[PDB]
Amino acid sequence: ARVVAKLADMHSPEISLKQRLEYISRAILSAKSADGEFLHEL
Amino acid sequence: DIQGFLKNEKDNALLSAIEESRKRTFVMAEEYHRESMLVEW
Amino acid sequence: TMNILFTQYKRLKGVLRSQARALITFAGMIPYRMSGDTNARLVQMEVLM
Amino acid sequence: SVEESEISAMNQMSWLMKTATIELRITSLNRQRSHTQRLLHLLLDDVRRKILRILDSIQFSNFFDRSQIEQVIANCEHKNRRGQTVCNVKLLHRVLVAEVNAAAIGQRPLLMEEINTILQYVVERNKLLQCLHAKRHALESWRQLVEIILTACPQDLIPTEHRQLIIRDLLQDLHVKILDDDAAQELMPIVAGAVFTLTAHLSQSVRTELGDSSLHMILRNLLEFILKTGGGFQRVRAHLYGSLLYYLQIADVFSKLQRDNLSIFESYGTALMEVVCRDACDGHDIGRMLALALLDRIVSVDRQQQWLLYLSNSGYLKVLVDSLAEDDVVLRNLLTPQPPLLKALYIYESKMAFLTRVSSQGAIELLRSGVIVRLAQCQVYDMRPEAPVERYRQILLPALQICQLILTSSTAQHLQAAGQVLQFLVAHSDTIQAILRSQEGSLGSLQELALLTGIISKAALPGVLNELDIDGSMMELQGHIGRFQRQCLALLNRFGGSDRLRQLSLQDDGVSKKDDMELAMQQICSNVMEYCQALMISLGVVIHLLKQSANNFFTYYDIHRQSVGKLQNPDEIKELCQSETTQKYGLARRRLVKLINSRAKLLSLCSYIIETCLYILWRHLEYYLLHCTTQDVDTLLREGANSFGESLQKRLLDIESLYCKVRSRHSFIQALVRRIRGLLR
Amino acid sequence: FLVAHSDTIQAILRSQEGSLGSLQELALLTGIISKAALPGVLNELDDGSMMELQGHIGRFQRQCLALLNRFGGSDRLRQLSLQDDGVSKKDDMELAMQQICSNVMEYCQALMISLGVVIHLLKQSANNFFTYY
Repeated sequence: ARVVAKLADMHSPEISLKQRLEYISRAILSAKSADGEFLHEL
Repeated sequence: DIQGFLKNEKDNALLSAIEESRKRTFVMAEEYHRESMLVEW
Repeated sequence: TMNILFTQYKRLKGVLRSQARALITFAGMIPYRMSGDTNARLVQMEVLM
Repeated sequence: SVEESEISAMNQMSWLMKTATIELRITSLNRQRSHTQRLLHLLLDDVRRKILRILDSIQFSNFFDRSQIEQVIANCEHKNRRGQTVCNVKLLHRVLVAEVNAAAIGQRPLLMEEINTILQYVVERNKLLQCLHAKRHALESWRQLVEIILTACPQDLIPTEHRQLIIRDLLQDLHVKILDDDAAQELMPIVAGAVFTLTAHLSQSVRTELGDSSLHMILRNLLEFILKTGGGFQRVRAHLYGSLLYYLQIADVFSKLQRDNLSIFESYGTALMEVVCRDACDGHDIGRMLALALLDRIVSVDRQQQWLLYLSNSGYLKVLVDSLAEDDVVLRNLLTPQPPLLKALYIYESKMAFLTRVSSQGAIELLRSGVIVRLAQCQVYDMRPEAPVERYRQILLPALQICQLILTSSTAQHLQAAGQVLQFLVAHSDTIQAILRSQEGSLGSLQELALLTGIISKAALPGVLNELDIDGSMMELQGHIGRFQRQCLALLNRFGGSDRLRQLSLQDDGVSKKDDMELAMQQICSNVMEYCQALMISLGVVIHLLKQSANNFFTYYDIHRQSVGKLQNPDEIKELCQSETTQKYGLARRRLVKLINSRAKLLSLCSYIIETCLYILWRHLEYYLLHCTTQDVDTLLREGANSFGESLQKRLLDIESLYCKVRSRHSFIQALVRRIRGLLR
Repeated sequence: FLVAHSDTIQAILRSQEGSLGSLQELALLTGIISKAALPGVLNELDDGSMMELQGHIGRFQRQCLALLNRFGGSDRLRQLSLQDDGVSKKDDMELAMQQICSNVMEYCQALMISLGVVIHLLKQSANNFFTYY
């Protein structure tokens, strides 16, 4: 989860908004799979 | 720990308030069971 | 729906990807707490492709 | 006040406080007044009150790559002695000078100047922290100062109105401070406890009297805080949550405030709902409890079912059902001889509590959630221990109370309610069967047989087992229903015969628990009795029932009228409290009305039960001596004129004349006895 | 017949009294239930009736197996110790509990044709075995 989270947040030209949001999705999904904070942030 | 003393105190006080609500709930429950019985009567 | 599309990539094995992506992203944006084991099966199958 | 040496003057005042603090502790622990009194007067003699000024001075307001130097300032950071995370300026100078010594020749001065900039940076960061720990200890002080200053002094020293005005002004200023956008995040938890403490104080204060603007502004504050809280500081959450629970329990004047408060809590709209829900499903254990409580409370206090609407549409109830499966894991744990976390209990409690506190529209939704159905899957409840017994009870008990509240609030034809409960019982065939075979007259096993019989009563009506054959399961299910009604009958011969004289006897080898247990035995009868009253829809049992009933009926009319006299009018006060001056008098009032109502319930209960035994006997005798083909009816009419002696008739008519004319416009009893004698002659 | 004695037989295995009588009672009831509650009959019985019959046999064999836990365990010394606060009766009860075990045993023995109790039983068995020999 945290891995993909950083992956999405990363300022980088090789990541378009789409793949970002798709990540953040996969994130919340792996999340429901402290962590409550991570959720609140996301 | 004078501070820690206050700490043990307040922690007990919390547990108290919670259980108190638990009681009041059980109580209204029984009262409903009663008004129920009276309805049945 | 995802179980079906999964079986689709299964038979094709034994677009589907982008469709599955649309489904998972839907699951994410959805302003309603789906159940837990729901999310579990969703993420797991989305991976297994 | 040292504008030039902030950190020092701070730490000084801090230690001076701590000393004065241990001093106040001791000086109270023995005695002294005039010094406490003078300091008090100078604190409050109107010129801002002194403690106000004291608090008021403490100001709550406060070449190289960027990320590389930032990581450098983060690696040489160290928590200063008062906890501030200060950037070690000298070690940073050392590291920067070394790396500076490590195109580079002409660039040396640029490197050194950027190093000096990083140095001023680390130094400002240190000094910043130092200021942070300084203000931190400063507020911790002013806090604990108040903590004692209100916590241990006999409230005599302060006129109550002053206490209210001051605790108020304190909440006002502290909220003003915690709310400003520049609030150092770490400073949050401190004021938190402060509020909690200060709050309960004002609570007793105003209650002891028994500006609403102030209580309203207060709740508004504490909410706005709870919102301003990030989703990480679950601590500050649980704190604010408990604080609100109190700020509510502080409250027809009561109904007027209740309305106004409901209106306030609404004005926050769905937000605070979303927060509380989030924590409720997700927070830390302390927050979990305190919240689930707060939810049960708000739900009891709200008519339009709005929060119910949100909780249901937002899917929260499903999160709860999952919580039920989880708590099942927890009890499965405690099944072993060493429970890891007793807390798991208190959780399962607060959860089932918020459940029970959730009227009609809710109950529709809840049964619609199949909550029962989930409970039916549970295998733990089948682990009734063969204190361990006190535990297995404390588990099964709230579960049965749940299933019974279900069969109650679910209208009498949500047949799935029954059938599922019947499945619950059938699952525990051996278990509930034993709980029925229970001979130990312990109050516990008593209450267990009580609820078990109450359920089996409301449930084992034949009308279901025919709608469940939609066969082997229909046969087994109706068989269990039959065995249930069988034991539900046979319990009358135990609790409602002359054998009861044995049960109150062997345990004599305490005033409230008595009226309680009397309500208990009376309800236990009543339950088996209604069970049969449906079921037909040795008779000597029913006769002796009416008999012993009428016996306790005069017993109770008497005991209760005597208690009525007692209520209308040291050892007497001690026993007037031992069941539950001024407050012992309140406790006596309480236990009085309690026993009184318990008795009146026993009275209406015997009276209904009497109408019942009378009706059942009337119909049974009609059948037995009017339409039963044949020696039983001859012996029958004989023993019927034999046992229904004019002694019984006169006692019953005297009873009706005694109490019925105060409660029932109908001499139903007189007509029933007349028809009985008429069927006897 | 047993099913007709449903409440009765259930309490009968459900006895918590070490009354020699109650001992022989559960004993013979269990010898029956062992020779008796075989799956071989619940099949030739067929219908909701046959379901009921298998279910009663199920509660029966289940309790009969549980009986080893009370009669052959470390709890034995407990139920023998609570009675001392008599020789012939002891030879009797020893033969008896031997029979009770061997009975539930043969029950399982056909049934195949917590294991820790099988272990503890092997233990007491061997130890007695020497005491006997």
